[PDB]
Formats: sequence, C-alpha cells, structure tokens
Amino acid sequence: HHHHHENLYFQGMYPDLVHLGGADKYFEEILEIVNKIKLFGDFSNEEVRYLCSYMQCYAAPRDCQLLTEGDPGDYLLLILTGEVNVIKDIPNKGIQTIAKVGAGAIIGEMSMIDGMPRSASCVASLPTDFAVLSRDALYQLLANMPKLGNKVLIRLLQLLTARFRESYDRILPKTLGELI
Amino acid sequence: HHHENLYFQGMYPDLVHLGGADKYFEEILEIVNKIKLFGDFSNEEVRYLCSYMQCYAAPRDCQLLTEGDPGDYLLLILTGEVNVIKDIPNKGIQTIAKVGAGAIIGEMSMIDGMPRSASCVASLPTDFAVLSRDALYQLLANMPKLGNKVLIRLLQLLTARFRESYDRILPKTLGELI
Ligand SMILES: Nc1ncnc2c1ncn2[C@@H]1O[C@@H]2COP(=O)(O)O[C@H]2[C@H]1O
Ligand SMILES: Nc1ncnc2c1ncn2[C@@H]1O[C@@H]2COP(=O)(O)O[C@H]2[C@H]1O
Repeated sequence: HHHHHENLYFQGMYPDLVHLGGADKYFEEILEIVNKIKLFGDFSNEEVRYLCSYMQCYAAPRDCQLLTEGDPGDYLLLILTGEVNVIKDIPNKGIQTIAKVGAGAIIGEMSMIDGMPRSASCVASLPTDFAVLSRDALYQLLANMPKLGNKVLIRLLQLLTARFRESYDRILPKTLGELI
Repeated sequence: HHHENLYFQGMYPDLVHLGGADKYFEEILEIVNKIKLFGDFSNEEVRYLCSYMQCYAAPRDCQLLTEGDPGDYLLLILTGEVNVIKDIPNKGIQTIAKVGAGAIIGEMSMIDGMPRSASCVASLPTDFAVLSRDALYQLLANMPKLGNKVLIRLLQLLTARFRESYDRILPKTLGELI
C-alpha cells in the first residue's frame, strides 16, 4: 500500500524510471551494503530479507536526475548498480561535483532523516538500479522491529561519519582564509 | 565509575567530577528533544538515559578532545564554548567550527572507531556529560526503542553539521573538489 502510493510518486515525478519490483531481487547486494556496519554486529540473512520487504527498486537511465538540490524529499536510495555524480550549486563557484559514488553507495539519507530540502543534486551518469527506503517505511520498521532498526540507524551513522571524514579531508585543504 | 578512555586522558586531572547526568536532567532534556519527525523523548526516557552518563567541569583552554586520539565516547556540552580545531594539510592548524551549550561533540569516533577527526578546546570553562560507546551498547541491548531515539538524534546532529558546514565552507574553496 505504502509502496503502491510510493510507486505513483516515482512514476509521476520520475518519468524515466522503470519499476523493478521488490528489493528481494537484490538481496545479495543489499546484504553486502548493510553488512559494511562495524562495531555493533552484523545483519542476519533473515534480518536482510525482512528489510528487503520494506523496499521497491527502480532502473534509471544515464542522465537521470535521481535527486535535485532544494527539492523536498523523505526517501533514501541504495545504489545497487551504476554511478552517480553528486553536485551542488556552490555560491561564488557555480555548479560543481562534490562527490562521485557507485554500486554500494547510499544517497538521499540526509533529507530522509531530517526533513530539510535535498542538500545536493544526484545524477545517474550510467544506467543505475536502486532500492528506495522512505521515512514512513523506516518509521514502521523502528516501531515493529526496533533492534533491527538500530542496526539500520548505526549503518546510516557510519555512512555519515565516513562521508564527513572523507569529504573534509578532500575539501578543507582547498579552502581560502578563515573558516569561521 | 568514570569512563576508561576519559579517565586516562592527560587532561583528566584538570576536570572536576560534577556527578551523574541526573543532576543536569533539564539541560539533557533540552539537548535530546531537538529530535524531529520521529517522536520526542518522554521525561521518563530522559531520566533513564541520564543514568548512563557522568558530568564534568573543564577549565578554560582544556583540550576536551585531541585529534588523533582513540575516541569511544561523545560529549553533550551543558555550558561553555568550544573551538573545533584541525591540522589542515597545506593550510596548517585552523579553527573550523565553534560550538556552545547544547552541542554534541565526539560523536564520530564514538560511532565509527576511527581516531578523533579534530581537537576540541574549551575557550571558556565548559561543563559536559559523557556517553561512552559501551553505555550506548547497553542502552541498545536494554532498551532498543529508546536507543532508536538516541540514534535518530545523533543522525540529525550529523546531517545538520553536514549542511551547516557546506553552507559555510564550500564557498571558500578554490578549484575542483574531486
Ligand atoms: N560529500 C558527499 N559524498 C557523497 N554523497 C553526498 C555528499 N554530500 C551529499 N551527498 C548526497 O547527496 C544527497 C542529496 O540529497 P540528501 O541531502 O537528502 O542526501 C545527500 C547525500 O546522500
Ligand atoms: N564542522 C564541524 N562542526 C562541529 N563539530 C565538528 C566539526 N568537525 C568536527 N567536529 C567535532 O569534532 C570532533 C572531534 O572528535 P570526533 O571526530 O569524534 O567528532 C568530532 C565532531 O564532534
């Protein structure tokens, strides 16, 4: 049902997307993504099959704008295949690529988590398949299976800390003058 | 019981133990209930969480966190002001952020086990609560639904930090970023 209306949104908003059906078709890829979790213990096969039931998948073509800076968004994307350019309209610099990600990446977590507009645009540079997790689906997972929920949240925490460390190791040395 | 990593810090003898976070319940409540979308912490929940934390007073110029150190704990800043300082390859040592009352710092190493990404130095005398990774593990094991709320709070801390840092730092960059 959630997925029914989620699908209407994607097909309505995202004309180029082809619906692939349930994320169980990408169990092995999703298992690998989530089991990058460290320090807190892995997801079981059974836990991953359950998580897969919360998600539907889509194929995007080359040059598909998966996410657009400044748009509202309540969903994140697990990149199963392909390549995505993360770009931002940076004051005093114009539109620039801040990151390039591929198979295994998670994108769109920020607005899904905090309800602010998208921080950057994400464009499929190659044909790209992905699973979608909405905030509503996450709500339901935390309500129903909170321990699994905390594995998911720890995975997203580690995604963000790694991204923050990598990004600012790359970006700070390119800065000019005083930062504060 | 004081958290091991903190106890054995070089600056530890400069700290004054203020007691349990229960003594700072209102301050803790104000920090954790910045949570959005997913539901607020009840007062009972915040009381329970307080049992997992000790509070300390640090003097001015205290190096609360040191870049490169092991870091299995985070700090909730109750009062004071803190400079986030980093050794930037090519640029040198710079203040990259300033935070104050209500801020959370040290979340990155606590979450991922890498060495501290920056130093955090009290520019005014600063009081803080300490949450260890061990305490978090117990909380998740003992009380997963309350755990969910702590984790969402930390997620939102990081997303906000990403966004606010982007808005401030990216416009100061020169050339290609990747
Ligand atoms: N430095 C980065 N590295 C990788 N991905 C990023 C980076 N910054 C932003 N993103 C992604 O871009 C997405 C745009 O939408 P969100 O802000 O919801 O979530 C953002 C992140 O998933
Ligand atoms: N841009 C920033 N703004 C606020 N705090 C930061 C920033 N960069 C790093 N920090 C904090 O500095 C801390 C150093 O220890 P951690 O790496 O564990 O966690 C880090 C963050 O809590």
